[PDB]
This record gives sequence, structure tokens and C-alpha cells, in this order.
Amino acid sequence: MPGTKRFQHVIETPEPGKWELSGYEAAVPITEKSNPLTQDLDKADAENIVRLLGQCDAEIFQEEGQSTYQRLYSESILTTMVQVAGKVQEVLKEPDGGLVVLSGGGTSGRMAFLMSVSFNQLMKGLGQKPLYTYLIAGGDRSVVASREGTEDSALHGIEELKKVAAGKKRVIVIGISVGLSAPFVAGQMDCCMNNTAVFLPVLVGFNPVSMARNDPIEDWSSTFRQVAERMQKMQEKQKAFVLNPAIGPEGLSGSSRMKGGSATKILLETLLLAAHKTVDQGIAASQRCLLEILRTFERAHQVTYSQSPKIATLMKSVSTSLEKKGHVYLVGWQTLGIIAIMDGVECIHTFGADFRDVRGFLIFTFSQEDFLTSILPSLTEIDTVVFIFTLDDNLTEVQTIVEQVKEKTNHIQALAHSTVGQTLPIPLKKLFPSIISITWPLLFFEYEGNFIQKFQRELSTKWVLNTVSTGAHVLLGKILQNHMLDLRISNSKLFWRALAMLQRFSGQSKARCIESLLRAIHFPQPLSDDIRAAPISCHVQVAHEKEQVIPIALLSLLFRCSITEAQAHLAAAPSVCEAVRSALA
Ligand SMILES: CC#C[C@H]1CN(S(=O)(=O)c2ccc(N)nc2)CCN1c1ccc(C(O)(C(F)(F)F)C(F)(F)F)cc1
Ligand SMILES: O=P(O)(O)OC[C@@H](O)[C@@H](O)[C@H](O)[C@@H](O)CO
Repeated sequence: MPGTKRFQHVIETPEPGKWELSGYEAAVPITEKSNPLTQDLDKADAENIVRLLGQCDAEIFQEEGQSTYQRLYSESILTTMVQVAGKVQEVLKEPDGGLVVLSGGGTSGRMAFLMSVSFNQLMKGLGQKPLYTYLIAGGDRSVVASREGTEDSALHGIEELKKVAAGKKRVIVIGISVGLSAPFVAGQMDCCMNNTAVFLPVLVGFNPVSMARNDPIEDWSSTFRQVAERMQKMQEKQKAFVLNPAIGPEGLSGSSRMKGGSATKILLETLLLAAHKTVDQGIAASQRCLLEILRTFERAHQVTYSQSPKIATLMKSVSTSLEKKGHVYLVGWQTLGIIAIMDGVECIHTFGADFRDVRGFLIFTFSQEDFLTSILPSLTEIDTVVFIFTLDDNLTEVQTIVEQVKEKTNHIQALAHSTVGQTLPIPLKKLFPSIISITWPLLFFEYEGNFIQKFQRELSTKWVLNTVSTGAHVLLGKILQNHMLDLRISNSKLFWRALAMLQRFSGQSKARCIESLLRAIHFPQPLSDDIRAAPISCHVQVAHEKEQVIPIALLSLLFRCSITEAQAHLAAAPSVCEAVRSALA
């Protein structure tokens, strides 16, 4: 029938009480699951939220139980990390014609960029030619932009890959898709498998391959699941690899910028760093070298969340500035500045937030005076300003900007990293009375830029800002249980996530949910057969431009009413959240 080709794969809504027994829940990919720790996230206070997310993050390092899914510390996964470290090594022995590409969409794409810089530094630091590069869905502009729509073309992914792999002779392509989901990556991996003489694909993500995405891609014949299954068959001959530990669901359902982005770093930094540090000792990489690094990353979580109360307070200040109608500026230096930009930008799509609401800044890339001349004027009593630096940064540039900002703001706080027994110049550096000082043990590093210290600090800052930005919005009532209902449908995955939320919250059939959704999207046009049959991109392109699509669809369904009736009901409610929550009641 019209639409059956498109919606066939969608599992029917189970009957009340049978969600587990239908086998429905066993088929939700881990990355889209509701984290049971965060059932009541929308009720947690700020200190709870910090605990609940610290806990969710901790699951990255939890070990496999005794019938179960492989995790990061499982032997299958470390063995795969080892073999890949090895394959990277061959390339490092033969830089001529060699390349190593790190590729993802969205936050995977961001993560790729960072890491390609770090390992390019490291090779430059040694005066070797840089061998790394990155690819992001939608080109380089995508690194610091909210561009959720660009991940849906496999041909695009391949094109980018063709550009960068020039007339290289040996290319390692690390495709990063947390949900094993992005069409952008699926095409790169598939292309690699067709030219093994040159390419070596390594796929990274956090679902078992049996939960890899399996709906059709518009410009491609195979599905992610098929590609990933074929790569696993090739692994037995070491010509592809799949690195896919379970890290448990995100604290905000399907918010893979969080754990998914973190685990990507942990996993890839570890492996590549092992590869470099063990070539120049003419020793193979071993699980023991990897483990040293992983455990260090695991400490860094402990270190990071021991500052939980200060993190909860900063969350409260960010939430107030937004509760009023102010803005939040994240001011940081080198790499941690970039991370700050990445966080803020991600709030646009992740929470429907305007780009001013939580904005990032590197010293988007505004120099010292430039920030003071341009952005200093725009500040206000209600705003918040977060400063993010190490003690190694150039603190004369820092004190200035804070001195000045102090006057116009007062809600400032800071995030400062430091090797133990560095001191904070100005004993009056209060300024920040109750700083978030993150003091790092002395670790033994041989490489020149002390890369493990960089990685430590990056990740720790990422954890802090993610927990803050995310928590500040939950506090404003904008999340439902542990789901962001009122998202903007800007790609196919998000279209599927919406439909799932309509089934979950209404309990009504897949045909009703699909119909209500397509009516909400295309209103004031009725449902023709063409529309029912249209490719998911047609729906996305049109929903992408509208507001409250999902909440309208749900109300239509709950009130068993038309889109005309549901809209009018919304506009007659105090707020979207009250409309929905009380309709659900
Ligand atoms: C319809 C549907 C659905 C599934 C899968 N889709 S998907 O884009 O096709 C996809 C994405 C990644 C992947 N590995 N496999 C499939 C993404 C969203 N999905 C999903 C999300 C959330 C849910 C939930 O039921 C819950 F509770 F499990 F999270 C809901 F709706 F409540 F969020 C269920 C399914
Ligand atoms: O890496 P994935 O699963 O392919 O997801 C890729 C992107 O959709 C994802 O990173 C998204 O941009 C983030 O906003 C999710 O919080």
C-alpha cells in the first residue's frame, strides 16, 4: 500500500505491558535506549542530575557480566584495538602514500577533527610529515556548526573520501558512527571494502552489529547493518575491523554527543597513542599498553566528578541565566576553547536553543582585545561566563578578560586544569572564590606536547560542559522523563526517533502515529498517497522548517483530534510542556 515500502521495517507498538515481551525493547539499539538510571531525570535537582550523568558516563568503563554484549574492557575489544594499532603501525613505517582518515557526522565528525589535529601535532613534534586527516558530514564548516541534515547521503560520504584519498597508496579509514547509523559513514566503509588493495576500513560505534541501522538509505543500495556485517566477516582476514563496545544508553536518550562522543576519544586516542608510542620502541602494541591508557582515562572520570558540587552550582547559574533570558559564554584557550564551541553549538539542535544561549569562544575564534571590544559590551547582570584554561595557558591574557568581564557580569565561574603543585597567580584570584580546580597527578609521558595530559583534560572539560549544558536545560522543564520530545526533525534518524516517541508516549498503533506525524509535518496539506509514499527526506526537509511538530502530533493522537484542533489547543495552553504533560496525565 502507499507507504508500506517506507514504514515496513518499523516495529508495531506493543500492547500495554508487553513492551519487553513483544521483544520490542530487545530491538531498540543500545544507543537509542532509555537509560533506567534516568527515568526521572526531569524531576532530579541539579545535584542529582550531576550524579545521574556521572553514573551514566561511568558505564563506559563497566565490564561485561557473565549471555551479554562485549564492552570496552572485554578481551574481544582490546584484541581488536591491538590488531588495529598494528595496522596503523605499518602506515607509520611507510608514510609515503600513507594516510589515516577519521570520519563521522555531527559529533563523531567533531571528535574526528580534534583527534586528527592531536596526532598531527605529535608527528610534527617529532618532525614527521602529518598522516592524519578528518572528514565531517557537510565539509569543514560542519566542525563548529549545527548541521544535522548532512549525514544522510552515502554518495556525499564517498565523494569526501575520494577527495582526501588523492593518489595515496595505503589509506586507513576510521568510520565513526556511534549508532552504527550515519549514511555518510556507511558509503565510505562500503567503498573501502571494494578497494582493499588501498583501503582499510575500521568502523567505530557502540551497538552490536545486530543492532546496526537497517532501514534503506536513499542514495545507496546496502544498509549500515549489511556493511557492518560484511566488515566483520573481513576481520577474520584482518582486512576490516569493527570496534563496537557497548557503553549503555545515554542519560538523555539518543543523545550520542555525550557518552558516544566521549567513548570515541577514549577508544581512539588510546589506540593510536599506543601505536605511535610503541613504534619508536620497536615493540608491538599490547593490551597492557592500551590498558594503561584506558585506566588513566577511567581515573579522569573519577577526578572529574569529585568536583560534583561545583559542577552542580555552575549548572544552576547556567540554568538561571537562561531561565531569565540571558546568555552563557564559554571562554577557553586552545583545544578547550574549541570543545566549548562544540558544546554550545550542539545545544541548538539538541535543545532547540538559540545560538546565543550557550555560545563558545577560542582565544567563534575571537582574539583578546577583539572579545573585549566586540562581545564585552553585550554582557548583563543576569548572564553567566565560564572560563576554561590550564595553568599553562598565558594567564595574563586571562586575568584581563575576567577583570573586565567581572564588572559587567558577576556570575562568572571557572574551569582550570593543573599539574599538582602549580598555584593560581593572584592569591586574590577570587575573581574566582570557588573555582573548579582540576588538579592532575604526575604521569610519565615521553612525547613532547604531553599528549595524554591533553586528552585527559579535553575529556574532562567535555564531561563538564556536556553535563552542565544538558543539565541546565533539563532544569528548565524542557526534557520529558529522559527524552527530548520536542526536537527538530532535521535528518532521517531524528524522523525515526520522533515516530518512536509518538508510539512510546501514546501507546497507539504505528499507522496512527505515522499518520499523525505526517499530518503535523505537512499541514495544511492533507495526506495524499504521494506524501505517504514519499522518501523520508521529503518529510525531513519540510519538518525541518517547523516548530512543535512532535508535540502537535502527539496531542492530535492523545485527544484523538485533528491537527487544526491540536494546534488551537496548544496555542491556548500556557506552554508546550504543560500542554503535553497535562495531556499525558
Ligand atoms: C521508529 C524507530 C526506531 C529506532 C531506530 N531508529 S533508526 O534511525 O532507524 C536507527 C538508528 C540507529 C540504529 N542503530 N538503528 C536504527 C532510531 C530511533 N529508534 C528508537 C528510538 C527511541 C525509542 C524509544 O522507544 C525508547 F524508549 F526506546 F527510547 C522511545 F521512543 F521512547 F524513545 C525507540 C526506537
Ligand atoms: O555518530 P552517529 O550515531 O552517526 O550520530 C551522528 C550525529 O547524528 C550525532 O553526533 C548528533 O549530531 C548528535 O547531536 C547526537 O547528540
